[PDB]
Amino acid sequence: ADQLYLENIDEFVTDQNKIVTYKWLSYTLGVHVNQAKQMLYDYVERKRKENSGAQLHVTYLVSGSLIQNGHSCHKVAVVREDKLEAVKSKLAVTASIHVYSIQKAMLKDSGPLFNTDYDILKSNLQNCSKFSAIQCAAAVPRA
Amino acid sequence: MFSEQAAQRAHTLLSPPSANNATFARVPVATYTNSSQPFRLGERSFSRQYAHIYATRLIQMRPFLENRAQQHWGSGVGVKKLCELQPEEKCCVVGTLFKAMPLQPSILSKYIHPDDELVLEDELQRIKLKGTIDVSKLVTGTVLAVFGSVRDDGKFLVEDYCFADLAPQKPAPPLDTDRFVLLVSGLGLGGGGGESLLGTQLLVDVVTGQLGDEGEQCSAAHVSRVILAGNLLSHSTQSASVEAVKMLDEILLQLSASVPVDVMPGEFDPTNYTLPQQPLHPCMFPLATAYSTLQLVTNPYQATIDGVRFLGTSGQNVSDIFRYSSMEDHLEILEWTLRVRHISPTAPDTLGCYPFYKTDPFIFPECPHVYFCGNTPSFGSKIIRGPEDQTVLLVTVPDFSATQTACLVNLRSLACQPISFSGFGAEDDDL
Amino acid sequence: GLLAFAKRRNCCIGCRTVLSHQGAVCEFCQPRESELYQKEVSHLNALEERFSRLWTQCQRCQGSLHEDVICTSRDCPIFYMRKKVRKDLEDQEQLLRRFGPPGPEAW
Amino acid sequence: EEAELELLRQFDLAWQYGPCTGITRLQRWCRAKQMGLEPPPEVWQVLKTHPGDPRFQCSLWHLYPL
Ligand code: SF4
Ligand SMILES: [Zn+2]
Repeated sequence: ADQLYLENIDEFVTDQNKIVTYKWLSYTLGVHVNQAKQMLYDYVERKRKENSGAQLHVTYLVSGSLIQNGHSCHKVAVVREDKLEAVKSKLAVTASIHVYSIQKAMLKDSGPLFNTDYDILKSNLQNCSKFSAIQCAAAVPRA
Repeated sequence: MFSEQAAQRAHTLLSPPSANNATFARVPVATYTNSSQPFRLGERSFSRQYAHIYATRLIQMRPFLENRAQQHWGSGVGVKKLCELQPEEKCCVVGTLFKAMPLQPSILSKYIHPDDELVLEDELQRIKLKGTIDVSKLVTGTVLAVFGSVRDDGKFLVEDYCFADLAPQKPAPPLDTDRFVLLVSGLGLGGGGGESLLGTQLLVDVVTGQLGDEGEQCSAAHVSRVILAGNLLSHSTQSASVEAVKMLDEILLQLSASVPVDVMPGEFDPTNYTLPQQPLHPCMFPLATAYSTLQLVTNPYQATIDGVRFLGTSGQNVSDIFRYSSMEDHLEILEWTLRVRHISPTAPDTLGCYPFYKTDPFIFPECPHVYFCGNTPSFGSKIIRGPEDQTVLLVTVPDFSATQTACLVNLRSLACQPISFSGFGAEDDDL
Repeated sequence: GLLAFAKRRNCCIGCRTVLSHQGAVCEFCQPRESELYQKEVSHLNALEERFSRLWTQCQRCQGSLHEDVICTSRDCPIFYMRKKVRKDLEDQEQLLRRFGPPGPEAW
Repeated sequence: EEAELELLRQFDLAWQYGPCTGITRLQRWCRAKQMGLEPPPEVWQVLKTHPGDPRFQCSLWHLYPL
């Protein structure tokens, strides 16, 4: 159960030296999207409670309301591991926190995090609403 | 509105795995009606001349201006044709402007110049105009009524003048549960950055139901429609375009899976040039034409989405008025376009159109509840009132390639909220 | 004389092979059809832009915006350059109706 | 005939029905009737007792490379 995905993540991350988003880890193991975020949080909590000095880097996502000049906007950001709490304190209302990615050796910008999702989409084209939380009804291939 | 409701629950996602995770359903779109039939052109015969359009514009717009000058200057009326005027006598004239500007290019950045004349023109003759009138706020093609007298040098002295104004507006039924509508413009696929790529990915991931907690997934499930408004492929130089339609087909596939989508042609898009732009041909989209949730529509677009009626363009009239006038605020130019009862008054003189001959279709025959624009450089929204009970919400849609901002319109409270997307860049706060 | 007794043989837009039926593409060159539609609509687009710049210039050289143009001035380049774009547009509009319509029109 | 050819030539130059040298004669007659300016019921009653003749059912300058 737990050792299954724990060993799968430990060979995907530290051995093949890859970059694991939640959508890649849900197209590999055939899992729901929210359960995949929970899986990644489980792995990072276990290996950060075990050792505290791993070769492990995280990136999160923060979403929520804001007011700049009167108006109420809705700001959504993919954030690094240092700057989380300041971004959390700038916001007014908080609406979504989960985990986005983990790494071995630190990147410089948000470059390859689009390459990964794009390439795993490229071969998997007959399903994108397969693991989606919203299942509409009138959209079935007809024409 | 939206982000208020998105925090209305409990948060489950910083937790170890569970037995179940919640799912939802897309809200039904149980009423829709396209009523943009005067812009869909089936016959398309050229070989006429542009004089049939001005004549029917004057003949249709004349009783509105007579009926407004009566109740705006008193029913002791002095409305008179341009030839039956006697020297130095008080009268009202209804005509068409023509602005005589040099620096406008002929066949062989603003273009307003400190000297340029206005000329009031009717079907038979013209007359010059001076007095108390704005020289640089007005453009060629507006039809208006005016008050004054013929002086001795053949010119005309103007005291005050009036425009046509808003058309009637029937009231809409109120709604039970709030449904939202998302508006995007100008993705710019073909060039324009890599932060735009992650911005487009995060936008489609939010609306399809892949991102965020049960708050975001409950609130994005209520978004009923998606409208993409023009300028889908921003082009760097024509003489590239073949590889971009593949990626646009993939994106429209990933959106046609969950939501209904409406796609409009823009300034650069593979269609014609004249103003009732016809829909895109389906032979450039192999993948996305599998589903009956994708629709391709005219550049001028009317609809009746859940009782609320929409009308919009991809921002070709507003920038044309911006070229040959002095107004800067795009929301103001949109409201001014509403005030003279014409979607695009500068056509045809500096913005090309088809040569119609039966009826000019850019005159408003009714008043829309929402009226939006296209590729404007910054967000803006406003509410305006009519003389009668007429209220109109005005939205200017930003351009996604620079700002990365879209708009949510509520269909029960009739308000508009911006949404912005920003991944982290090459940012290091220790330098 | 003989020019009236036409047959008007249709031709493939890709490789110029005369054939029976009205479809635009050839059976060997059918896959590359989205690119062949992409090509030539950027030509119709540039003919449309040339019609409008010319036929409204006569309205400003004439004086009036509400009455017909009558000027067959043989020393003006405007005359007979405004005559050929009508036929270029007439021809290029009919070549794209080889392809079907992009939607219905009687709804 | 020869009196019916001046009535149509008089309908074609009256400015209160429109600027018409690009279209047919009966289309301009119905355009004015829709807006109901005042089309007279005699320029209709010669466009019905004829077939498709090009010297009744055409504008005055339907030659003339303008
Ligand atoms: S054809 Fe040439 S000379 Fe004649 S009105 Fe047009 S622009 Fe002027
Ligand atoms: Zn061929």
